[PDB]
Amino acid sequence: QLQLQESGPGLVKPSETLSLTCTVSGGSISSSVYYWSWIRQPPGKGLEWIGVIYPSGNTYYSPSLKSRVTISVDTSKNQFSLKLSSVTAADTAVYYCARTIYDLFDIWGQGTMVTVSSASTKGPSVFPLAPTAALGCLVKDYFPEPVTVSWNSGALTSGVHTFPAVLQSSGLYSLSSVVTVPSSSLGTQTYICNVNHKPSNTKVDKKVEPK
Amino acid sequence: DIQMTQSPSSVSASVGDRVTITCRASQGISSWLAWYQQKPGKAPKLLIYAASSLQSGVPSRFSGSGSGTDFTLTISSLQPEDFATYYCLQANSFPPTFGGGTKVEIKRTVAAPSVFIFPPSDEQLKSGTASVVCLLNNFYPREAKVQWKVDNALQSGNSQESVTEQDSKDSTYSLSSTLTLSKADYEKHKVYACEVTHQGLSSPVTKSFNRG
Amino acid sequence: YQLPNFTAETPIQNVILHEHHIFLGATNYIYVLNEEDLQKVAEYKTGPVLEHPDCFPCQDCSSKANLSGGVWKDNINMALVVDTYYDDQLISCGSVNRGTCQRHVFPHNHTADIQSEVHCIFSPQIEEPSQCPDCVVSALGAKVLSSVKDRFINFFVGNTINSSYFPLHSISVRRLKETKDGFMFLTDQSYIDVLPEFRDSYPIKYVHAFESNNFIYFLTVQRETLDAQTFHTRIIRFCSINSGLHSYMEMPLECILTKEVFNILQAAYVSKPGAQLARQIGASLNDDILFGVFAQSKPDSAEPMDRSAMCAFPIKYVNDFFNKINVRCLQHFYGPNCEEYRTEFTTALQRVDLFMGQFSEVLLTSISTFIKGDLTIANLGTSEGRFMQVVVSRSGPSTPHVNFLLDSHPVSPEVIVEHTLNQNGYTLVITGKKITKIPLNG
Repeated sequence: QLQLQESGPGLVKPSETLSLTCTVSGGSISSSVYYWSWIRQPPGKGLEWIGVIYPSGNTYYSPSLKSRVTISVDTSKNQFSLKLSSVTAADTAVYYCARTIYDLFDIWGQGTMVTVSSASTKGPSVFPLAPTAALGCLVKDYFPEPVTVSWNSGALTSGVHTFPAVLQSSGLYSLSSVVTVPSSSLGTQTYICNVNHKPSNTKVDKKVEPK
Repeated sequence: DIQMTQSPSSVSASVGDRVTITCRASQGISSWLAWYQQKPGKAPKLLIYAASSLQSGVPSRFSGSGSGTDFTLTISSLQPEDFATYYCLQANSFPPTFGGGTKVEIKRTVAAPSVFIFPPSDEQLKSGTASVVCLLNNFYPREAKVQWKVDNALQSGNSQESVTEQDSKDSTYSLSSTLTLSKADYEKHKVYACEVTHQGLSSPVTKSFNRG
Repeated sequence: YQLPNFTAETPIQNVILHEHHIFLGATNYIYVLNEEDLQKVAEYKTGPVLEHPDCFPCQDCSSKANLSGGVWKDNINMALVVDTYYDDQLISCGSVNRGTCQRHVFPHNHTADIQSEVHCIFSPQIEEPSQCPDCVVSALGAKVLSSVKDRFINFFVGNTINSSYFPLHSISVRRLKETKDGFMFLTDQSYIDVLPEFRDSYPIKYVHAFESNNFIYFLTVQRETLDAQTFHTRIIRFCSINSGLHSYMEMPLECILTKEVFNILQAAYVSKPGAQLARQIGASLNDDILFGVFAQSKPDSAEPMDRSAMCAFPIKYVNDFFNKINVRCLQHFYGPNCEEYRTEFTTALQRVDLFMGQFSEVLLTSISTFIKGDLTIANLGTSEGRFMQVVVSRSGPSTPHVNFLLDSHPVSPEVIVEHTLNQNGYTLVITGKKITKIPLNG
């Protein structure tokens, strides 16, 4: 079962051109049977198709975008890429790369958040939420999305609740991640929330402890 | 170019139920249809292709049918993991077109929330600003109501809320409120309190702390 | 003579009679004629079709974009089937578009409307895309038979195959889904194939297929053995059970003159006999009989040699000889070294020429049969375009009571024989790109 992973800028200016790349692994990009296509999802909206590239090398694009979209393949780097141009606030969306068999999508990347904004990149601040007994992390004042948060390097998954980020009147995102735990564990065991923000190359590890 | 009309847009049904979603097309698709399941903050996962072919990995309780214009997808026996947004895709004619989407929620027993309250960290108060967090934990239904009171005065446009998507096991929600003040504003007042009103609670639960 | 006729723009392959209309399956065209006078009513253009790498069959490729053409291809009609059961509809299968089929639905009060409702039978197979159930027909040579069992429609196909990996089956059964969108092979025993090893070395020509006595029968011309150059006629017979092919047994059909052996089946027809013939051959008035026109071969070839015979096989005697146990396992399915084993019978079932060498100097390329009182008559075509009708009787051959050049082009084995009230009707006979209506009794 091959895997797909998107990559490219979290943040792009208006009028500037967007560039992404989907890098294929566990299978050749060059096949007679399966081939590649891009799809995006505007935030809190449905899926909308962008374009395909067939094994012929022929390219087809949504008529909404045809003027600005370019899809290409790099057989040597087992990669394919999307270049969307004259980019506008309307293009702010999650961009999914997709394996395609008979024009249907069977395998999907995680997706990449691309935000169109003349606002500047900003890394988060991590504050501990100090304490069954609940504890957590406040991931405050960051831009743009997304930030991701894991507990004890992925070891703690049970009773964790990472909340959807809110946009503040700052124009900056704030997210909070709490974990439910037995009160008797507070004295004994140590708890580290691992925050990662790809657009600012910020990694933080915050120990949370009682009063 | 080929409109895909999905229905209903939202639906709620108990574990064990037979939930049933309908996609309607503006043209003869014939068979070029897939059904997708999207968990929240995840990639769509293929369930059905060719209107009625079940995907390799997928549970038999899923199935769809239809031909030409009208297609339907049925989960025969609903499960807490089957919480998702569901999409029909058309690929008979370019551009490919997805449906509006159908959100599927699970019905369950009234669960009252575990309420907690977090005073701002010194680490944060140094930076010049005070975030006060009220957490409601593992409850149903999602419709809740948090009210911030500082020195027993109600707060308006001060706080903002954020609520998780449904759990895949206990089909339960969790919510976080955040009251944001300047450091100077936070030091003016002593009594900080979030008052939770919810269907599972006898009468409104307050949770309060004293600054220091 | 002045007989009702229609010449087509393009050569005619298949023909079906339905609801007082003749439907011609021809290169790039389905024609719809009038039953009365062969008057052209409506035509459907099936080709020429653009084969493109980015196009998939039965998806509206118009919509994609400025498509730079691959190849244009002539859409030769390989099969034409009438279903009455799911809808009042006509299913045609072309050479082009992966051997995919398309179905034309008839509006209630208008029979001749082939253009109104036209659905394309294809569903994208993603799990195993190499296995295409909706890819029915081989452009080399194909024989489609359409049974109705347990409120579900089956398609028994016999495809001629040389090596072109991409993925059709030699003999197969697929169920048309009740949604009518596509086909599906139920089991892995729903088909039989020639091994990749012998696809080109061991070719198979599917002459005719028919259901009778709760069985399916396929008639075929193949090599006598994998190694041997000498060609052979065989009667394949398999059971219809368990939604699979069971009790599959090929055995050789022979026609001898008395030994002169007419070893290649040119055409065939399954019909009831006349009281005269029934009595002679040990048959009954209701019994199905396979009438078969054979021809002698050039040595080390499947080509006929302008020396024909004709001999009858009541299927009830075919089945009896079949139920007689000598035997080998099917050479071309396995390696060389009704109820699980695929079989090839050693001994040939043979029959004496019924014309007793009356046609030893002509190539018979067509056969119909109809009954007039006690006598059985046969509507023979010939490679020279010679038609003729002759009375059939084992006890003493007879001079053809009708006989004339219908055309210069060979008479096609594809034929119709309808009956009006009063027992007398007509035959439709194809010669190249021309079809003619001939009456039965002179």
